[PDB]
Amino acid sequence: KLKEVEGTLLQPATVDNWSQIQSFEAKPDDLLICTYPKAGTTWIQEIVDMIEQNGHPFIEWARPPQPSGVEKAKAMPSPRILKTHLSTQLLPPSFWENNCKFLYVARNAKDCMVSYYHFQRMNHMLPDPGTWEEYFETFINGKVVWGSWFDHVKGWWEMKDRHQILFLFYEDIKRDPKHEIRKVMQFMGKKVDETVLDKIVQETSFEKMKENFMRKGTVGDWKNHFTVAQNERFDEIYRRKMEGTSINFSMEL
Ligand SMILES: Nc1ncnc2c1ncn2[C@@H]1O[C@H](COP(=O)(O)O)[C@@H](OP(=O)(O)O)[C@H]1O
Repeated sequence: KLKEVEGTLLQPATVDNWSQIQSFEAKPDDLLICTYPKAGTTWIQEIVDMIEQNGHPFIEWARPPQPSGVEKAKAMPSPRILKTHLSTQLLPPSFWENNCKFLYVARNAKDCMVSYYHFQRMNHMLPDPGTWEEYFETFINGKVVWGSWFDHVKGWWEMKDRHQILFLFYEDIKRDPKHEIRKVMQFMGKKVDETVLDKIVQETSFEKMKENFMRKGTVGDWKNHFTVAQNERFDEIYRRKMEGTSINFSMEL
């Protein structure tokens, strides 16, 4: 079972808590970590946490009678670090009004499709994704929890021009983690200590975090999944959906 808000699939308890979620009061010093599912939430959260420490309430989460994500957030001392998978359309509007910091991480659509497929298989709280061939179409149509990859990324990319958004790419972090993590430290108003930065880079590698779903943690696993026929179909749909947007992704390391 899943419920919907404005046609976007969401966990039922989330939808039941929608009026509380939407009336959430943001604060100007909030830092909101925003990702489409599988674009790098676990990774970026670990990076932010290490930077804070140095060397988070899920706003839409609910599970009565336990405290909801917004109840937990309401009680958190500032500066609050929070997270969401909500699109710009569904985000509580107080975050826009308070000129909050947003840390957005994007990841290529093909690797997101693969990661989400395996996640739906291993996670009982997410629907059975069907065969790979079925899921391919499902994901392109956005019929997954938190909605379309395309709508998510386009919306957040558009907003970066008007709001305080540090817009990062998963593949850039994989390629040069020190370069990207330095940007997060600066965004968070931290004095960059090269020695602390170096520790964060080494401690947040896939290998370190995996030992302590962390599946493969690379770029380009999509090439192992997509047939050539699937790839040609995908590239055509992608061209149509992404037409006119200035965003570009890396597809391999
Ligand atoms: N330290 C790390 N470095 C690189 N990728 C990581 C990572 N920790 C988690 N990931 C990857 O990020 C994806 C999970 O994203 P989210 O946290 O948004 O659900 C998974 O991708 P794969 O399924 O491609 O391995 C996961 O393996």
